[PDB]
Amino acid sequence: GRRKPRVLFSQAQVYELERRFKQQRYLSAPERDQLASVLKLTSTQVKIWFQNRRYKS
Amino acid sequence: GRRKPRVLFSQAQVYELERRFKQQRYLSAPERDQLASVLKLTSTQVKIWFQNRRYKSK
DNA sequence: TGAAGTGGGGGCCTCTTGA
DNA sequence: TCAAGAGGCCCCCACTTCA
Ligand SMILES: [Mg+2]
Repeated sequence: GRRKPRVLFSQAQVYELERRFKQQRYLSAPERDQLASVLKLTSTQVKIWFQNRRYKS
Repeated sequence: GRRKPRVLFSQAQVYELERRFKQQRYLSAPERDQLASVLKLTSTQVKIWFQNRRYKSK
């Protein structure tokens, strides 16, 4: 049936995620929530981005 | 069918567990493994004892 | 009695998918 | 492409269960 499409993170969102990754490979529960607010993404999305980022690297 | 029995912890083991609990309500994996080794219990039993002790503390 | 089971949070890691 | 699915394994709290 119809399903929700994956939406790519913008250049700005990716830049900030990367900028933060350069300072911390792992984020605590509070930090994820905060960054998710700054990026306008969900806590989970930030959590998974870091997870895939640690894996990719 | 027959299933493994629940074995109680000795007075000495519980005494040491209650001693550590008065020092820390929670333990890290290294702390849980070192205590398990000392008491002759697995790390899961220790983990589960602190979990239960906390619930009962409520 | 009281350690252990059930089940519902989250989490990290690892590999793979497919609009 | 690349965020997300999903198996494998961990810690926590609530609330029982029954040798
Ligand atoms: Mg796409």
